[PDB]
Amino acid sequence: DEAGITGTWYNQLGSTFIVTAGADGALTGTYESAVGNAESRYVLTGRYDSAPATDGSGTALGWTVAWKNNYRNAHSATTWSGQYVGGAEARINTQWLLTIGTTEANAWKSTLVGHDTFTKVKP
Amino acid sequence: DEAGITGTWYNQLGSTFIVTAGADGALTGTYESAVGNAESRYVLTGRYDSAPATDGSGTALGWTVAWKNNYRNAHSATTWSGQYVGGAEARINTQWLLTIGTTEANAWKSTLVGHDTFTKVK
Amino acid sequence: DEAGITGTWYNQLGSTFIVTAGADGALTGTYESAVGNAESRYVLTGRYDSAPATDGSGTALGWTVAWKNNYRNAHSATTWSGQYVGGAEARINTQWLLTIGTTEANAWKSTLVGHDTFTKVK
Amino acid sequence: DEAGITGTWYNQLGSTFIVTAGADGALTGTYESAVGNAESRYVLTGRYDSAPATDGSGTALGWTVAWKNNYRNAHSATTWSGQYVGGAEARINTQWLLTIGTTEANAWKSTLVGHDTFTKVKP
Repeated sequence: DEAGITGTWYNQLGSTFIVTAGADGALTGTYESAVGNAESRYVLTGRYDSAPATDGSGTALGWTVAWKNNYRNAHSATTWSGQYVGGAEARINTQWLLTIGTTEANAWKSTLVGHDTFTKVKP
Repeated sequence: DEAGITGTWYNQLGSTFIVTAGADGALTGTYESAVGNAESRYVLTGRYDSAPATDGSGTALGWTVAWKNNYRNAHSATTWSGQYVGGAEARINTQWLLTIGTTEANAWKSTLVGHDTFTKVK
Repeated sequence: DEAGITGTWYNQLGSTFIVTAGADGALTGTYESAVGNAESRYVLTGRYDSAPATDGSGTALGWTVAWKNNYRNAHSATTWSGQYVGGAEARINTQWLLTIGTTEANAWKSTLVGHDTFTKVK
Repeated sequence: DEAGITGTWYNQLGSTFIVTAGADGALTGTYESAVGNAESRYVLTGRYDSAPATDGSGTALGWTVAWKNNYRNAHSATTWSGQYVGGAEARINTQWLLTIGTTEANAWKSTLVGHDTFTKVKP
């Protein structure tokens, strides 16, 4: 699913995820958030299962964005963990954790959790 | 804190995280898991904030391991999201998500959540 | 929102959530899951914000089911944390944590995470 | 485990959880948070597995606090999901979700995630 995963994806917020899957399990590309303390594109890197099960299971993957580029530094990072489901209406279904750099005193409110669904159609 | 993050880290479960932090915000390295359908080292990649706040805040970072190597394939991937906190007893405090490739029917039970704390001494 | 929350709700999986919101902030009722190791209705209890904000914000709430009843015991419990959003197509949008009783050795794989959206129809 | 769970628990933050485990699987009591937009005690309700496994497994449980009492209203709720481990140093190991009421546009940033360990002794 290297070619299936490679492409331009959008989530339900209208964020843009441009990714290349390599033969070796690498994900590389750019992420542009339509919300939050974010402007323009950010580097992403991650991993996917390059030899997945043949039983109709999805392809396990994940990636990270640290929210620093030449325009903005939000002192935060998001990881997405999910699976690619090919076929009719290909979608990447994810859960994510967004951690913000905090003091020790504030560490209890440092991490947001959510869920993003990506498809190749911009909504 | 490129130097602060670069090196060898251990979690509460006896897993080993070996990481280099690049100047550009890259993380790259290897993870060895002491539990689950894992054996030997796995490639990790991630990102960190290479210019953090200067108010005592931690440094945000994250990484991914897909649980495939030359020996095993667990058809799953973990992401760690967290922050590095420097000082005499340096720590990386994380939460993680572990997704297993599932059918659409079983997707509701595809993702585990937990927390790992990494220190520079076991 | 006592009135808007009280009633029968359905999620995307086919599960049924039957709840009463008290004036005091209580949620009480029964949950019927369409998946997993579950049969018939389970007791649920939770709390909601009985005096929400009036700026168009949702109403925070949460509840717990322990997966024991007179048919099954799956030795597990789920909590849903979310918000009620009123209007034409009312919705309760939630994330959930499902913990299974484990030995200390298996506690890293004790907790699933997911998300459920509940509507008044389906 | 009714006797084991019933009582006062303290987390790493110094918050105080006072709970009664009913014979039927009910949890009722009060929560006082040492952090956040919290003052004094708040009602909690939850459930636990009242017929657990006898293989050395923990006892699954969960509870909810809505952060409104007579004194304050933070327009939020937390749920804790976890398990009770009995013994001389008994523990409740939890993960929690804290949801704040938001507009639909800000719903992506409505939910914090964390972990609390509760013991019988002040930390």
